[PDB]
Amino acid sequence: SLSNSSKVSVLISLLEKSRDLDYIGEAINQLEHSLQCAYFAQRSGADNEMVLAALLHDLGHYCNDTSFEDMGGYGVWQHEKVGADYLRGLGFSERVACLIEGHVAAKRYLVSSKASYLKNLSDASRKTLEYQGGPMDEGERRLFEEREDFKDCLKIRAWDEKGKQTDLKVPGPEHYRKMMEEHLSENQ
Ligand SMILES: [Fe+3]
Ligand SMILES: [Fe+3]
Repeated sequence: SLSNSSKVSVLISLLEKSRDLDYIGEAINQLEHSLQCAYFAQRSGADNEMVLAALLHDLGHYCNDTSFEDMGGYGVWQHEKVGADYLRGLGFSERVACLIEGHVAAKRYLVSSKASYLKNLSDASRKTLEYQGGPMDEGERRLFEEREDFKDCLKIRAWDEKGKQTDLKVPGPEHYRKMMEEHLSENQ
């Protein structure tokens, strides 16, 4: 496969492309959203795996045919699975992939824990919830609470909902190049 450096160049290219996707309407695009999330993680003192999970959590959304092929999304569709599986294939840690794959479940948990959380959801997050099994029931919450990455998943999703700031200067994707290169190296 590609070197770690070039795998990261590919990821940065995919991140830059995601600027073309709306996130909070046209006002906040997906790249801006992802960069804010990475920043919240970083400046909260989170570890590199958390920062990378935050940066990359939405990479799996369908952007165009070529990028979706690059990531292998066809037949899978769910962005949390598409992104997590792509990163696993590149050699990211299981921890990073699980934080990403879990961010839909995290929303279902939060809504069930505090109905008021529903009010924090974007139009899209509110409607996708209808097709993700709705809020978790008690038994589902128990299982989720058992996960070794339970609280970390909740943090990722709290940052996710927060990643809609209109006037926030945060570093771009290149800022995280070394962090991604080091992660790939550590995980060989
Ligand atoms: Fe998402
Ligand atoms: Fe998100």
